[PDB]
Amino acid sequence: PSKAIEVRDLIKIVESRAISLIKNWPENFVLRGLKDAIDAILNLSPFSPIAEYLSKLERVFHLLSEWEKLASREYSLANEMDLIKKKIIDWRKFELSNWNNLLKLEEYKLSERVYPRLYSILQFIILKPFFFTKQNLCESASIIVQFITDLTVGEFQLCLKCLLSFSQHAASLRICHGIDAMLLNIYHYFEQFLSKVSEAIHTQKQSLENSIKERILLMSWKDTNVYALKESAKKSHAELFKVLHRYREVLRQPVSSYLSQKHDWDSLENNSAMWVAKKVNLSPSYIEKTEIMKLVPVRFSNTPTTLRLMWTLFANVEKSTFTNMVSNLITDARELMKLTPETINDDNLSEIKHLKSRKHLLLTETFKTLKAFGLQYRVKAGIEENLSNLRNLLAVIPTFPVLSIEKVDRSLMKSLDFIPKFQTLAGHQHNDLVPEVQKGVGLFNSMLSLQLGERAQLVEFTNELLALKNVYSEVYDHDFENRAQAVSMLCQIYAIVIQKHSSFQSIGHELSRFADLLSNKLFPSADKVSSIRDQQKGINDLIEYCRKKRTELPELSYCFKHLVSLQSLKDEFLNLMNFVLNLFDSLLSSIETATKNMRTFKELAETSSFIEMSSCFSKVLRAFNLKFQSMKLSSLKEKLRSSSVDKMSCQLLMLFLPVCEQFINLAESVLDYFINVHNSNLDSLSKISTLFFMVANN
Repeated sequence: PSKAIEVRDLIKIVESRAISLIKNWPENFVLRGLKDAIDAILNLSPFSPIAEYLSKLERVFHLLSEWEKLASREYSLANEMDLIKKKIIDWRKFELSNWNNLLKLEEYKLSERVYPRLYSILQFIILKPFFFTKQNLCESASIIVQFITDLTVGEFQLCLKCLLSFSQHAASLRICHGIDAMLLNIYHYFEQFLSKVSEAIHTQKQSLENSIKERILLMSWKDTNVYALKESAKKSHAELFKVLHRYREVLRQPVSSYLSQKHDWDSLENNSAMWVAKKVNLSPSYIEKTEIMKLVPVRFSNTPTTLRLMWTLFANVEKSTFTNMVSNLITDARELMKLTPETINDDNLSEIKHLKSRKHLLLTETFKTLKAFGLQYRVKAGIEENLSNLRNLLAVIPTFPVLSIEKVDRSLMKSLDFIPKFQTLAGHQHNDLVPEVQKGVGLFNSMLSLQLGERAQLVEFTNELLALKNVYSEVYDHDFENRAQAVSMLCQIYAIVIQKHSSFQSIGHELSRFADLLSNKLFPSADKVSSIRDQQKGINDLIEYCRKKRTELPELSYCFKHLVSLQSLKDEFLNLMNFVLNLFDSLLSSIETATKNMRTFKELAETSSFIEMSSCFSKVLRAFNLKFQSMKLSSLKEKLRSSSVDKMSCQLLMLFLPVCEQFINLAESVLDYFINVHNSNLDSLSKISTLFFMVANN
């Protein structure tokens, strides 16, 4: 790449030798021609066009072949023509090496033309928000219009990634409220099944790889024909142009053409225990062995039985069933599809009669029991919002802040991908034995409405659990390390200036070793307090050593640097115990709400037709952790401005964080059980809906 300057330098040296040889010899043929050829070389500073300097070197090679083989048998050396021939042979080798992979050029040209359109589109869409809910549905329709409008595979993955990237880049922008959740649902449903388009692009790239291996294996070792390698060159250029048209046709299979799918069949961490009671080693030393931190009875008084009870709260929370019924229904639907798998006349004698009887009975019973037992009929005002208004419906998927939740998100993405076609499959139940397919679109909209209500309830429960997690995880020089980090940047700059010498940098490098402590001056975010005091002692010792550095070395700009661096070197106890009892009461309210509603959705789940189990599940999603967090933030604002009585303060504060952690651990056991049941129910509902749509088709 940059060796073209060296090639021009060798051309200049050889042309200097030849001009010295021909400067006094009169032939009127070699001198001015070779001088003009080298000046055409010397003016040439083109790089990216590899054939530009190669064509300049080719004209110079023609003039030098003239100047060498024509005259000046005593003066011209003619070996430089062979050296330039070897150079052009290496240039052809580099051209063939560039011909080993060349799709990236027009691929980057296409991606450059693509992402600027998406850039201007999101620029309009966000300068709307830069310089509401109806506007959100309007932007949802506009986003669907753009997703249909920018139909370009390859840049389609770049487009879903750009949706995620714009949502991330605008996620810190406070000019919107729920657009992050909207773009989350948008990129999620956008990433429903795009791996099919990815494999299609992979197959197109593999076919183009075979065609290019053909077009480049046809580029063979010429290794001759200096005046006539242009035949093989033009052959490769024509093969490149034809394969460029061929790859344009191969990529011309659209993503709107690839916007289809199919549905034939589908398939679908109960309790986690983890005690952090020993995770402190001082509060565990207290568990291994103070009046101030143990002064009065707060009526809990028994930690070991409570840890066994938290283990039992992890254990007995195993008590999905709708997912079990939907899985049984999917197995029976596969059996009914295999029930008419026999021949034409032989099956329709007796057995396909019973098979079609079971099929039409499953269709009519699906309609009647969908009207009866949950996802009820005789309601279609929400199918206008959900089955219809699908842009505004995908906007209306209220996403949570974000494993099993991610599995449920992918399941909802592919399920909404199917439900858009299934709502579009309204009007085909006459073969299923007419308007019952539109009724099934409405019942799927109702079941998805129940699912989205449970999803917003999961968002609420996840917000309560994240507040509890921040409370349990809320456990001197905080933000005093800002000047430390600035000095660390200055220390890295000083190490770079030590590298910028042109004999003494090793002391700077040792000072860069001192900058390791400056690296330690960004590090930690008991004996860590001693580590912080040691970092401050090293800071003082280095401020001395910076004076020692710029004193011993001249280091004048560094002396001004160290000058600016050394410049920039710069009662409520029993009330809290009653507040601890009241925060235990508010946490007991949280736990009693979650646990009672979970027992109602667990043991008495049978007294439901997809409703009362779901009602107790949303009631457990209405766990009163925000009241727990209310009393906890009350005691937190209490202890925050409060004075430090070390006979009560630090280890018991760490333990109150860890008692909240153990409560959150049993909560996360029950929550992972519920999230597993919810993800399983959503996925088995999607699989049963795929089987029901297959029964509706046949």
